[PDB]
Amino acid sequence: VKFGNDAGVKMLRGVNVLADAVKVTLGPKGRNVVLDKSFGAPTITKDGVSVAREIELEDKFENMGAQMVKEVASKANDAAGDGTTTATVLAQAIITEGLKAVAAGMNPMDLKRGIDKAVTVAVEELKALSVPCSDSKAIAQVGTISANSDETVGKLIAEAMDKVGKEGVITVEDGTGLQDELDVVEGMQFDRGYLSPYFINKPETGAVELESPFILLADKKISNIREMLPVLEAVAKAGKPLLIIAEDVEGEALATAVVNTMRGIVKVAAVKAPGFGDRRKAMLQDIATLTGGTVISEEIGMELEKATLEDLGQAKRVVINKDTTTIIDGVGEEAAIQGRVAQIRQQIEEATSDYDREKLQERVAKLAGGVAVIKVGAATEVEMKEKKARVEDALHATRAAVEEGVVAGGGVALIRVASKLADLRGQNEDQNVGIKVALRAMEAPLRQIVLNCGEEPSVVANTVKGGDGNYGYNAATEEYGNMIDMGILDPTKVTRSALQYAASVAGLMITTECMVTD
Amino acid sequence: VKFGNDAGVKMLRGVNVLADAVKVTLGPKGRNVVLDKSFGAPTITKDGVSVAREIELEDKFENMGAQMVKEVASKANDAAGDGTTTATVLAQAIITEGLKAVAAGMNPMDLKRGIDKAVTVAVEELKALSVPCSDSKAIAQVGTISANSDETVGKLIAEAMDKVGKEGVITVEDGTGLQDELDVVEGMQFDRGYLSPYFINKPETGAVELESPFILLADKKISNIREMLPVLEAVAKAGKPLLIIAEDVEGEALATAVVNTMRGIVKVAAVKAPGFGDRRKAMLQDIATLTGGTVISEEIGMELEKATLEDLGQAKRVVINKDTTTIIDGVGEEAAIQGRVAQIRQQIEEATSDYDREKLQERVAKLAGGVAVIKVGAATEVEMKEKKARVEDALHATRAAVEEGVVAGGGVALIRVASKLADLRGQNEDQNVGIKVALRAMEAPLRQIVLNCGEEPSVVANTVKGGDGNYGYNAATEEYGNMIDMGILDPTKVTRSALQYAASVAGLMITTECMVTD
Amino acid sequence: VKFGNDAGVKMLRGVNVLADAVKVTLGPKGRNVVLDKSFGAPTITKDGVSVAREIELEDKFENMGAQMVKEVASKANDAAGDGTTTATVLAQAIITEGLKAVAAGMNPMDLKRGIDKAVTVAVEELKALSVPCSDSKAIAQVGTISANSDETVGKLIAEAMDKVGKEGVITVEDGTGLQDELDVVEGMQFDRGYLSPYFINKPETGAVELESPFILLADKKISNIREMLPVLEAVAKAGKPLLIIAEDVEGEALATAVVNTMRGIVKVAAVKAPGFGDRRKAMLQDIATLTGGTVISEEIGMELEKATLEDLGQAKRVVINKDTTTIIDGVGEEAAIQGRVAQIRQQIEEATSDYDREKLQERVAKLAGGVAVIKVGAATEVEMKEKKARVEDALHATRAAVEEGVVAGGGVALIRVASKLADLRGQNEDQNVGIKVALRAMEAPLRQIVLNCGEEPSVVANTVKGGDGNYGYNAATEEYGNMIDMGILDPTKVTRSALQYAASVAGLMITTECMVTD
Amino acid sequence: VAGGGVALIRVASKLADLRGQNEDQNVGIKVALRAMEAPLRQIVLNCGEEPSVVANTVKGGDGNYGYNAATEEYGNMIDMGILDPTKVTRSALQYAASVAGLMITTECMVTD
Repeated sequence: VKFGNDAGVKMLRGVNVLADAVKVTLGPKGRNVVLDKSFGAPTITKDGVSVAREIELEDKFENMGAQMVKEVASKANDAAGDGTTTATVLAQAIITEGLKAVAAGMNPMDLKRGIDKAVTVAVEELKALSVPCSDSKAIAQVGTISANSDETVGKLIAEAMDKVGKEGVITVEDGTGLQDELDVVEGMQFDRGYLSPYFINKPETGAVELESPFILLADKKISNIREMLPVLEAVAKAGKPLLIIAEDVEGEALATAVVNTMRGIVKVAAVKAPGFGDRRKAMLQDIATLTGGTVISEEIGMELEKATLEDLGQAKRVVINKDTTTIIDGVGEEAAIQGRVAQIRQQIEEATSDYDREKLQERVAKLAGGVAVIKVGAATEVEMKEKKARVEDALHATRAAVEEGVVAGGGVALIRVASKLADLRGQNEDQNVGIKVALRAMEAPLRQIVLNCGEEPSVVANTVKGGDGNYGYNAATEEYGNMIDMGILDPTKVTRSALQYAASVAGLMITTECMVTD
Repeated sequence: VKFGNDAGVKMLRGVNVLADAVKVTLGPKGRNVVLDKSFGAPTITKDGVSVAREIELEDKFENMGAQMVKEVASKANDAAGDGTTTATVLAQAIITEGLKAVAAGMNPMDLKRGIDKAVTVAVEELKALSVPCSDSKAIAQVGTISANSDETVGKLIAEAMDKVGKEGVITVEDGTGLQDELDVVEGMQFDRGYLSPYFINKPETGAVELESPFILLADKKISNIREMLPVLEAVAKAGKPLLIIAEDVEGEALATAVVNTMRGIVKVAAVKAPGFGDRRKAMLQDIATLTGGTVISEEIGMELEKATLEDLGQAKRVVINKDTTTIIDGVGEEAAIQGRVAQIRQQIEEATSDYDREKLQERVAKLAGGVAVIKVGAATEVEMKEKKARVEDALHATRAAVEEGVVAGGGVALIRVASKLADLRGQNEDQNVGIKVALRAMEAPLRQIVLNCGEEPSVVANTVKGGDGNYGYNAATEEYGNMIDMGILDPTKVTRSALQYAASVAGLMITTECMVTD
Repeated sequence: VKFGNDAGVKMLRGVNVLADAVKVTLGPKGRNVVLDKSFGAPTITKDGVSVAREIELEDKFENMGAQMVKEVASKANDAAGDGTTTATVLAQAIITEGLKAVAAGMNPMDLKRGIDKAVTVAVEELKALSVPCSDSKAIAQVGTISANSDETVGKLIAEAMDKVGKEGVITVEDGTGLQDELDVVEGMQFDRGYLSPYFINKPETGAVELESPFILLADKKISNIREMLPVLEAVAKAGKPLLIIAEDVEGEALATAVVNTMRGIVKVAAVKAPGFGDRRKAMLQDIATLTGGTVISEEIGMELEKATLEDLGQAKRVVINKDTTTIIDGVGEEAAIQGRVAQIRQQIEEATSDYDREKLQERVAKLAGGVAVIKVGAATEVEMKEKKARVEDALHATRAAVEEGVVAGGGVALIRVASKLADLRGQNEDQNVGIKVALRAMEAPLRQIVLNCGEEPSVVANTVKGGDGNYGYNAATEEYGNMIDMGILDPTKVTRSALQYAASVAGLMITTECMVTD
Repeated sequence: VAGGGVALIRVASKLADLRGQNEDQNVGIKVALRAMEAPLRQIVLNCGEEPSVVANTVKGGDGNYGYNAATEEYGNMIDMGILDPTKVTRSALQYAASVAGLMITTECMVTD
């Protein structure tokens, strides 16, 4: 049990540890981090996440103060695809200068209230700075860059995206031959994480990517185983796977056982049904009709469961993880799966009025949309593997950018908008000195970036600062040019959910008064 | 968690340990190292690798800083056949004087950038200094020397190499009688390492050299166981082984268981299939036709696986290890194995155009090439064993030299080319003081070598330095003559992959900023 | 040698000691302080100065940080008559909350700049709140109260003050009989302190109050021784014373020687002559003509020286001290001393123009004004001594009040004006948070006062705060009435030089960066 | 010469491409140049503004143009009356490098 500042000196002591190590890889002249390992031969890396994943301090209080910056900043990548490292640098910036005021007496509730305001505005701003991304050429412009400028890749993402829309379930399946294959195949995909972390097939990633399973549906949930057982046985026979997808399976027994148981055997895956009430039920008979169903076992009354057985559904692959779950290849006689969509289509006709067409339009899109599977290609498995990596990566980036657009990268957007908010106020004083915290906070990424470069950070941040638009310092060549034009960018989503999470934790920490540990 | 220089004083403290002990055996007046052992009676050795294999320090940070120089410098021998010790001396040289600048403020990214440039050039240079090695007399000149000048041995390597080409799968099988036997026999050989380290039959080496096995193939992967178982048963019956050779077998269951388971018983091996897609598939039915196959089981649708058973393939011996895997004696009715090659031969005819003839020329070479087995000979098993050792050794050297040639040994090439680069520059200053690091770095091996001799190292390195060509100081007699003419040399590959790996680790270490350990 | 905050935690640690002990006597329910002494039997006191005089801490840095608040707050009483304790409470308030900002990053120069502004205004304010004090009844109203409401005393101060003006040299000579005597006698008085602290006859015071001396003057011064021686021787013768009054004798030788030487023886014174150039010279021949002079030997040319022676001047008494020196009874044949004034009077006539009449009007006022000696009276020497004490005291108070008037006491003026400055700003932000410091600083005396009472300080300071005029909380009876009407007051000079010195030290401390000690 | 610590950072920019007998000597030359930027960077630091931005600005603008820290404005330092004799700026640089010479080439220290 520790109170007030004495709690704060601990959260900070360990925040700087977490932040100082991961921020070290930030920038095009990012540095290496040597991470020892259980079975000899340290991994010399440069990936922000990986480094933080390995950060637990000896002190309880500091471990607490750091494990917080780690679960929230985690939610950055998780939703945007990127942002963990940046979220750790920004969380570090707000907490540091934010806690310093707290100690001078400023109302923590007010410091946070202002710290929260400059954000709602900043977001409004970087959204104004964004350059949309609709056209095939757009998706392509952004695709290539993320592929480190592999002209090919953009071209794939534009086809995938075209074959089944900008907001579709595109997949990155590894290769079989040289060429490079692409094909729109039967599938579903939804927001339901694996019931256990360990489910990782294995892967881890973080995905239970199972090959040829049996999806069981049951309404518910589942738881245980026995019853359932048977379934397983169946698955065983062979186929183986096994797959359990039922109501909160739971576981007790179954888951746890389954887871543990587982380892061995078977594978397984589961997973759970999506939504609830009649919703999760129908979607289960949908997923059912998709994967072969029969089953709904559971359913319721009717129932169935165982018774129816055995029955079930099959599917070629599933790729679960916390947050999502992708049914890659249905087996339901297409036509059958067709009559489902059409049935709903008609239902809409008899869907009276008020909103139920939303779900009746949203739930047909999954059946009547399918997956769009990409089969990367090359010559050597070696050469084949890096491309897969590259693609899988870039596809994520494009889905991000497609939504909220693309802001000036290199850490320019944040220091571009936080200058437009130079004369922003709140309910009172403490709140303005809170607002002023978050602005100087947003200058954190660049100053780091340029620091890894070796040039002095107050001169670039000073220059980049006073020159409206996406004008910035391309640290990759160390030249002050139009950042978007020089192709040095990143989606708006990531720069947003970077700033959004940085100030979330930081809010919770400044207004914390007591810490209980063993 | 340690940062900056405080991380550097640790990596260095333990690099010097690793380097100082192994570099002690360097030179024709190399010294002994007494290595204690688990079950009494210390091994008094003089082999660079063996000594380093036994180097782990009490301090975590230093252990990290040393285990790095050990996994990369490992890749020297691994690819070139030699270079570990030299890579440890050179890695020590670059890291030492490279880190010293870092501390004076020089941009690490730039120190490394220059440190990387003087290399791309040096390689261009020692490749110009090389004396090719095609003719039987050549292979012989180099063969003998590596056999410590056993006129016989060269003569074997030239026959082996002639019987099935300079780039063929030659083998060093132990003897049966006095004479000395040689015979081109049915076989394959490829770049696929054993799925587990422990696979070492046982051886170780580091090779699972199995006698009379059954190779199972399967597409795938595988894973577981149961379914497967048966196968184983067968193987047982016886044969035984058992042998599993399938897609990433894974483982859961198967592987682981197977591985553990284984031881016891048976053996097984595995091991895994080579390449991917239709590639790994065909090669599996090839290897199949080679070893008897039938199998592809797995395959786817167809497937087978277982148924166828049981079926399988047989083979007299396999000699797996990380990186490679040698099928020494097929059993497929030769003629059958013949119709395979011819089939592919014809396929090429219907192979449209664009590159697929490459693999269709590369994949026939393995079937239609066979192994070339050498049966060393002598009188006493004692006398018989040393020759085997000697040969097995020299055959490696010749395969090396055959490719990139043979540069002046005795540590002359490196100090011969790094003098031609006396007026080499980069993007900026820090980069030149980085370039100057790598040049004085390349004078490391000799200065050591001569030091073990007992004469002063600044006088020989000064002399050898200012006298173009392969002129050097033959430390074996301590006379300054034409090093290539005095027969004191080593392949270009090894001197290259010695310098290439020395600066790889050293790059990663200078630009490292944080170290995380328990 | 200590830097920054580490210097600040020390100045503060010892400021709180000094302040916390003396502020303990503040209020009509002030507490006792037990001060041990060299020769047994601790003095149980309640006088702010006396307590502080005995405050030196074990730590050098803190002793420094406290000895500062002691020499400046000393200048309060010294010029106003009162203010040391208040100056210590206020200096404590500004330094405490002033240093806290410094640590949060606020510009110290700016914190002080605002901290200095709210003062220039406050003074403007409490000067508006003052009720003048001219009439005999006024001087009387204020005289009595300071005599703890001894109706007699006021009546004396009004006579003294009338006999030779509000700004005259009144003296508090001890008694001879019962009655009570008063008489305007030959004298001078001026701003020249004793050349050595030790000069203290024884016373111490701190006054060398000599009985029947010889004042020597020589130009112147013185130285040585020788030459011267013678013267011585013368013275021786016786016257023785022996008395030396020459140019910086121374011483070588013378012174030383013377011273040483012374012781033983014678016485011586011285003491020294006043002013300079022809000024100090003339005044010496004046003082000369006053005390008998003859001498100026021384013167121248012329021258013278021685031458012238043997000759000299005589005088009944002198009362020297740092800052002043009072010639109580001349001996120059009055008429002689008359012809001096008249001579100057005429000189003015031939005094051309431009300012020299100022001194010619100011220097005749001392000769042609004389002293106004008060001979306190009673029955028992005991009863006689306390009155002397009481008078000597009250006479000081009246001379204070006569000048800048009388503000609402009880700590109301400060919290009355610092509320009128609720919407006062400066060059920037840091300066306003500096201004806000000094305002909440001015609420320090009362909150203490009421605290000694035992009632809660945020409720009275809250009430007294929101009710314009001299309305306050008469803590002597704990009732909220018109403070001036309830007779609970104190001169404007003291409340001013309390606030003026509190922020002087506090300015110097906030902008201090280094402390050097042994 | 231009005061405010401008002269030193004004001339040490004109010597940006100055060399000697060898390398070590240039990295010695480069020491003394970045050395001459010491007074200002301090001065501005006491002010509270960032020292790499003013030294960067004052640096790239020929003449007695500088940053009058007394009002924090970048104007002609001699014209703004913020100066100091050449003798002092000279014997400041002359003595700074005298001791510094003696210390760098010192190898042993004997004391009680």
